[PDB]
Amino acid sequence: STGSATTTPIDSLDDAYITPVQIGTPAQTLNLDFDTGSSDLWVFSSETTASEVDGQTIYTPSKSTTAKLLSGATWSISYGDGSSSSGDVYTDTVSVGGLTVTGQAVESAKKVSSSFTEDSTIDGLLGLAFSTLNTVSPTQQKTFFDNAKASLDSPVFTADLGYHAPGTYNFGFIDTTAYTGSITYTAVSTKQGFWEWTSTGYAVGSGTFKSTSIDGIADTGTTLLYLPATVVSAYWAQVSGAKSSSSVGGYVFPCSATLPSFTFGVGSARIVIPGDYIDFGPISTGSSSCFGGIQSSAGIGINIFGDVALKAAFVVFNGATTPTLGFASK
Repeated sequence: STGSATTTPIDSLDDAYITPVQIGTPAQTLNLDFDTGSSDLWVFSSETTASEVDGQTIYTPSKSTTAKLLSGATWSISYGDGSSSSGDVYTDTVSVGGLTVTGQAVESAKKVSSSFTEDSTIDGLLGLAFSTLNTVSPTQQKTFFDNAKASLDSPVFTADLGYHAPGTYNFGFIDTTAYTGSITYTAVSTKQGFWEWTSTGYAVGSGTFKSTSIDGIADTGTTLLYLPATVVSAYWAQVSGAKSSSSVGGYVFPCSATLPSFTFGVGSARIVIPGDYIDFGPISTGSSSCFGGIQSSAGIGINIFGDVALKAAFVVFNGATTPTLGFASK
Protein backbone atom coordinates (compact mmCIF):
# COMPACT_ATOMS: atom_id res chain seq x y z
CA SER A 1 0.00 0.00 0.00
CA THR A 2 0.86 3.68 -0.29
CA GLY A 3 -0.49 7.04 0.88
CA SER A 4 -0.12 10.55 -0.50
CA ALA A 5 -1.33 13.72 1.22
CA THR A 6 -0.90 17.40 0.56
CA THR A 7 0.63 19.44 3.31
CA THR A 8 -0.14 23.15 3.53
CA PRO A 9 1.58 26.06 5.31
CA ILE A 10 -0.56 27.37 8.18
CA ASP A 11 0.41 30.97 7.45
CA SER A 12 2.36 33.29 5.18
CA LEU A 13 5.66 32.53 6.97
CA ASP A 14 5.49 28.72 6.70
CA ASP A 15 5.55 28.58 10.52
CA ALA A 16 4.23 25.03 10.26
CA TYR A 17 2.41 22.72 7.87
CA ILE A 18 -0.90 20.92 8.24
CA THR A 19 -1.93 17.70 6.58
CA PRO A 20 -5.50 16.36 6.60
CA VAL A 21 -5.93 13.10 8.51
CA GLN A 22 -9.06 10.95 8.66
CA ILE A 23 -9.79 9.57 12.12
CA GLY A 24 -12.59 7.23 13.05
CA THR A 25 -15.74 5.88 11.45
CA PRO A 26 -17.35 7.86 9.88
CA ALA A 27 -14.23 9.79 9.15
CA GLN A 28 -13.47 12.86 11.20
CA THR A 29 -10.93 14.92 9.31
CA LEU A 30 -8.43 16.83 11.39
CA ASN A 31 -5.54 18.91 10.14
CA LEU A 32 -2.42 17.66 11.87
CA ASP A 33 1.13 18.86 12.14
CA PHE A 34 3.29 16.00 10.86
CA ASP A 35 6.30 16.04 13.16
CA THR A 36 9.39 13.92 12.45
CA GLY A 37 10.78 15.15 15.78
CA SER A 38 8.16 13.49 18.02
CA SER A 39 6.28 10.24 18.18
CA ASP A 40 2.81 10.96 19.51
CA LEU A 41 -0.33 11.30 17.42
CA TRP A 42 -2.50 13.56 19.55
CA VAL A 43 -5.61 15.56 18.78
CA PHE A 44 -7.82 18.26 20.11
CA SER A 45 -10.90 16.38 21.20
CA SER A 46 -14.26 16.43 22.88
CA GLU A 47 -12.30 15.83 26.10
CA THR A 48 -10.13 18.94 25.75
CA THR A 49 -10.71 21.55 28.46
CA ALA A 50 -13.24 23.83 26.75
CA SER A 51 -11.39 27.09 27.54
CA GLU A 52 -8.28 25.62 25.85
CA VAL A 53 -10.06 25.07 22.52
CA ASP A 54 -10.29 28.11 20.23
CA GLY A 55 -11.26 27.24 16.68
CA GLN A 56 -9.65 23.83 16.32
CA THR A 57 -11.53 20.90 14.86
CA ILE A 58 -11.98 18.26 17.54
CA TYR A 59 -12.01 14.48 17.50
CA THR A 60 -15.09 13.10 19.22
CA PRO A 61 -14.44 9.43 19.94
CA SER A 62 -18.03 8.75 21.04
CA LYS A 63 -19.11 9.48 17.44
CA SER A 64 -16.70 6.91 16.02
CA THR A 65 -17.94 3.35 15.82
CA THR A 66 -14.34 2.08 15.65
CA ALA A 67 -12.98 4.08 18.60
CA LYS A 68 -12.00 2.08 21.67
CA LEU A 69 -10.67 3.55 24.91
CA LEU A 70 -7.20 2.22 25.62
CA SER A 71 -7.91 1.44 29.21
CA GLY A 72 -5.56 3.01 31.73
CA ALA A 73 -3.39 4.71 29.11
CA THR A 74 -2.34 8.32 29.53
CA TRP A 75 0.11 10.55 27.76
CA SER A 76 1.92 13.76 28.43
CA ILE A 77 4.39 15.53 26.22
CA SER A 78 6.56 18.65 26.27
CA TYR A 79 8.13 20.08 23.14
CA GLY A 80 11.38 21.96 22.58
CA ASP A 81 9.51 25.25 22.22
CA GLY A 82 8.10 24.81 25.73
CA SER A 83 4.59 23.84 24.65
CA SER A 84 2.84 20.77 26.04
CA SER A 85 -0.27 18.60 26.03
CA SER A 86 -1.67 15.57 27.81
CA GLY A 87 -4.67 13.31 28.04
CA ASP A 88 -5.87 9.78 27.53
CA VAL A 89 -5.83 7.38 24.61
CA TYR A 90 -8.14 5.72 22.15
CA THR A 91 -7.42 3.31 19.37
CA ASP A 92 -9.16 4.05 16.10
CA THR A 93 -8.79 3.87 12.35
CA VAL A 94 -6.52 6.57 10.97
CA SER A 95 -6.00 7.25 7.28
CA VAL A 96 -3.47 9.54 5.65
CA GLY A 97 -3.80 10.21 1.93
CA GLY A 98 -5.54 6.88 1.24
CA LEU A 99 -3.29 4.85 3.56
CA THR A 100 -5.21 3.27 6.44
CA VAL A 101 -4.02 1.97 9.81
CA THR A 102 -6.44 0.19 12.08
CA GLY A 103 -5.86 0.18 15.81
CA GLN A 104 -3.79 3.37 15.75
CA ALA A 105 -3.27 5.04 19.12
CA VAL A 106 -5.06 8.38 18.96
CA GLU A 107 -4.04 10.44 21.93
CA SER A 108 -6.91 12.56 23.11
CA ALA A 109 -5.91 15.86 24.69
CA LYS A 110 -7.50 16.77 28.02
CA LYS A 111 -5.10 19.70 28.39
CA VAL A 112 -3.05 21.74 25.92
CA SER A 113 -0.74 24.67 26.56
CA SER A 114 -1.58 28.18 25.43
CA SER A 115 0.55 27.92 22.27
CA PHE A 116 -1.67 25.16 20.89
CA THR A 117 -4.90 26.93 21.95
CA GLU A 118 -3.76 30.11 20.24
CA ASP A 119 -3.13 28.28 16.97
CA SER A 120 -6.58 27.61 15.51
CA THR A 121 -5.12 26.00 12.37
CA ILE A 122 -3.48 23.00 14.06
CA ASP A 123 -5.85 20.28 15.33
CA GLY A 124 -3.06 18.11 16.68
CA LEU A 125 0.25 16.44 15.91
CA LEU A 126 1.15 13.25 14.07
CA GLY A 127 4.55 12.12 15.20
CA LEU A 128 6.93 10.47 12.78
CA ALA A 129 10.06 10.03 14.88
CA PHE A 130 10.86 6.64 16.34
CA SER A 131 8.30 4.97 18.53
CA THR A 132 10.78 4.79 21.40
CA LEU A 133 9.88 8.46 22.09
CA ASN A 134 6.15 7.82 22.35
CA THR A 135 4.89 9.12 25.71
CA VAL A 136 1.94 6.77 26.26
CA SER A 137 2.09 5.09 29.64
CA PRO A 138 2.12 2.39 30.88
CA THR A 139 2.18 0.79 27.43
CA GLN A 140 4.16 2.73 24.85
CA GLN A 141 2.42 3.01 21.49
CA LYS A 142 3.61 2.93 17.90
CA THR A 143 3.60 5.83 15.45
CA PHE A 144 1.35 5.83 12.40
CA PHE A 145 4.38 5.08 10.22
CA ASP A 146 5.46 2.17 12.44
CA ASN A 147 1.97 0.68 12.29
CA ALA A 148 1.78 1.19 8.53
CA LYS A 149 5.31 -0.04 7.72
CA ALA A 150 4.76 -3.70 7.00
CA SER A 151 1.82 -2.86 4.70
CA LEU A 152 3.76 -0.29 2.74
CA ASP A 153 5.18 -1.07 -0.71
CA SER A 154 8.47 0.23 0.69
CA PRO A 155 9.17 1.11 4.33
CA VAL A 156 9.63 4.82 3.70
CA PHE A 157 7.90 8.13 3.86
CA THR A 158 8.97 11.32 2.15
CA ALA A 159 8.64 14.97 3.06
CA ASP A 160 8.35 17.50 0.27
CA LEU A 161 7.62 20.81 2.00
CA GLY A 162 6.79 23.86 -0.06
CA TYR A 163 8.18 27.35 0.23
CA HIS A 164 5.11 29.54 0.65
CA ALA A 165 3.22 26.76 -1.10
CA PRO A 166 1.66 23.35 -0.57
CA GLY A 167 3.79 20.22 -0.59
CA THR A 168 3.42 16.50 -0.11
CA TYR A 169 3.89 13.72 2.40
CA ASN A 170 4.10 10.32 0.70
CA PHE A 171 4.07 6.95 2.44
CA GLY A 172 5.41 3.76 0.95
CA PHE A 173 6.98 5.07 -2.26
CA ILE A 174 9.45 7.53 -3.68
CA ASP A 175 8.01 9.86 -6.29
CA THR A 176 10.89 10.10 -8.75
CA THR A 177 9.19 13.06 -10.46
CA ALA A 178 9.33 15.14 -7.28
CA TYR A 179 13.05 15.90 -7.26
CA THR A 180 15.98 16.70 -9.50
CA GLY A 181 19.23 14.80 -9.81
CA SER A 182 19.85 11.98 -7.37
CA ILE A 183 18.91 11.26 -3.78
CA THR A 184 21.90 11.16 -1.47
CA TYR A 185 21.45 8.86 1.47
CA THR A 186 23.16 9.34 4.78
CA ALA A 187 23.34 7.33 8.00
CA VAL A 188 20.89 7.76 10.84
CA SER A 189 21.33 7.24 14.55
CA THR A 190 18.15 6.26 16.34
CA LYS A 191 19.89 6.42 19.74
CA GLN A 192 17.93 9.51 20.79
CA GLY A 193 14.71 8.49 19.04
CA PHE A 194 15.19 11.06 16.28
CA TRP A 195 16.04 11.03 12.60
CA GLU A 196 19.54 12.01 13.62
CA TRP A 197 22.23 12.39 10.98
CA THR A 198 25.51 14.19 10.30
CA SER A 199 25.77 16.94 7.76
CA THR A 200 29.16 17.20 6.10
CA GLY A 201 29.39 20.98 6.28
CA TYR A 202 28.10 24.29 5.04
CA ALA A 203 28.57 27.35 2.90
CA VAL A 204 27.24 30.89 3.17
CA GLY A 205 26.07 32.46 -0.07
CA SER A 206 28.67 32.00 -2.78
CA GLY A 207 31.34 31.32 -0.13
CA THR A 208 33.61 28.31 -0.03
CA PHE A 209 32.26 25.14 1.50
CA LYS A 210 33.45 24.42 5.02
CA SER A 211 33.86 20.70 5.60
CA THR A 212 32.74 20.00 9.13
CA SER A 213 30.53 17.41 10.81
CA ILE A 214 27.26 18.79 12.10
CA ASP A 215 25.15 16.25 13.99
CA GLY A 216 21.46 17.14 13.92
CA ILE A 217 17.91 15.94 13.47
CA ALA A 218 15.59 16.15 10.53
CA ASP A 219 12.56 17.72 12.22
CA THR A 220 9.51 18.73 10.20
CA GLY A 221 7.87 19.99 13.42
CA THR A 222 10.44 22.74 13.96
CA THR A 223 10.14 25.88 11.86
CA LEU A 224 13.68 27.11 11.73
CA LEU A 225 17.23 25.88 11.19
CA TYR A 226 19.16 25.62 14.47
CA LEU A 227 22.92 25.21 14.11
CA PRO A 228 26.09 25.73 16.16
CA ALA A 229 26.77 29.30 17.17
CA THR A 230 29.95 29.37 15.04
CA VAL A 231 28.02 28.48 11.89
CA VAL A 232 25.16 30.84 12.61
CA SER A 233 27.57 33.68 13.35
CA ALA A 234 29.35 33.06 10.05
CA TYR A 235 26.01 33.28 8.24
CA TRP A 236 24.67 36.48 9.81
CA ALA A 237 28.06 38.21 9.51
CA GLN A 238 27.27 38.35 5.77
CA VAL A 239 24.11 40.39 6.41
CA SER A 240 24.65 44.10 7.00
CA GLY A 241 23.13 45.15 10.27
CA ALA A 242 22.24 41.63 11.47
CA LYS A 243 22.65 41.03 15.16
CA SER A 244 21.71 38.61 17.89
CA SER A 245 19.09 40.19 20.11
CA SER A 246 18.54 38.70 23.54
CA SER A 247 15.31 40.70 23.89
CA VAL A 248 13.89 39.29 20.68
CA GLY A 249 15.45 35.88 21.29
CA GLY A 250 17.74 35.37 18.32
CA TYR A 251 19.27 36.86 15.21
CA VAL A 252 17.39 39.75 13.64
CA PHE A 253 18.24 41.66 10.52
CA PRO A 254 17.11 44.75 8.64
CA CYS A 255 14.01 43.93 6.65
CA SER A 256 15.63 45.86 3.76
CA ALA A 257 18.38 43.24 3.50
CA THR A 258 18.76 40.69 0.75
CA LEU A 259 19.72 37.46 2.50
CA PRO A 260 22.46 35.12 1.22
CA SER A 261 21.73 31.48 0.58
CA PHE A 262 22.88 28.78 2.98
CA THR A 263 24.21 25.46 1.75
CA PHE A 264 24.38 22.31 3.87
CA GLY A 265 26.20 19.11 3.00
CA VAL A 266 24.70 15.65 2.67
CA GLY A 267 27.68 13.41 2.06
CA SER A 268 29.27 14.77 -1.09
CA ALA A 269 25.99 16.41 -2.16
CA ARG A 270 24.82 19.93 -1.38
CA ILE A 271 21.39 21.37 -0.53
CA VAL A 272 20.98 25.09 -1.12
CA ILE A 273 18.54 27.06 1.01
CA PRO A 274 17.70 30.25 -0.90
CA GLY A 275 18.12 33.43 1.12
CA ASP A 276 14.40 34.19 0.90
CA TYR A 277 13.66 31.01 2.87
CA ILE A 278 15.60 32.47 5.81
CA ASP A 279 13.35 35.57 6.10
CA PHE A 280 10.65 35.20 8.77
CA GLY A 281 9.52 38.74 8.53
CA PRO A 282 9.00 41.59 10.97
CA ILE A 283 9.55 40.70 14.63
CA SER A 284 6.32 42.58 15.33
CA THR A 285 3.74 44.06 13.00
CA GLY A 286 5.13 47.11 11.23
CA SER A 287 8.70 46.62 12.47
CA SER A 288 11.65 47.07 10.13
CA SER A 289 13.57 44.44 12.13
CA CYS A 290 13.08 40.96 10.66
CA PHE A 291 13.54 37.60 12.33
CA GLY A 292 16.17 35.23 10.99
CA GLY A 293 15.42 31.70 9.86
CA ILE A 294 18.82 30.41 10.93
CA GLN A 295 19.36 30.50 14.68
CA SER A 296 21.83 29.19 17.22
CA SER A 297 21.24 25.75 18.73
CA ALA A 298 23.42 26.62 21.71
CA GLY A 299 21.37 25.77 24.79
CA ILE A 300 18.95 23.58 22.82
CA GLY A 301 21.42 20.75 23.18
CA ILE A 302 20.86 19.54 19.63
CA ASN A 303 21.12 20.91 16.11
CA ILE A 304 17.80 20.94 14.26
CA PHE A 305 17.29 20.77 10.52
CA GLY A 306 13.80 22.17 10.68
CA ASP A 307 11.47 23.30 7.93
CA VAL A 308 13.78 26.08 6.69
CA ALA A 309 16.27 23.40 5.67
CA LEU A 310 13.94 20.55 4.83
CA LYS A 311 11.72 22.62 2.51
CA ALA A 312 14.77 23.16 0.25
CA ALA A 313 14.92 19.39 -0.33
CA PHE A 314 13.02 16.27 -1.17
CA VAL A 315 13.60 14.19 1.96
CA VAL A 316 13.38 10.44 2.31
CA PHE A 317 12.78 8.99 5.72
CA ASN A 318 13.86 5.41 5.15
CA GLY A 319 12.51 3.17 7.90
CA ALA A 320 14.19 -0.03 6.77
CA THR A 321 15.75 -2.22 9.47
CA THR A 322 18.73 0.10 9.34
CA PRO A 323 17.15 3.51 8.89
CA THR A 324 18.67 6.17 6.65
CA LEU A 325 17.86 9.68 5.42
CA GLY A 326 17.91 10.73 1.78
CA PHE A 327 18.13 14.27 0.42
CA ALA A 328 17.59 15.49 -3.11
CA SER A 329 17.38 18.94 -4.60
CA LYS A 330 14.07 19.83 -6.20
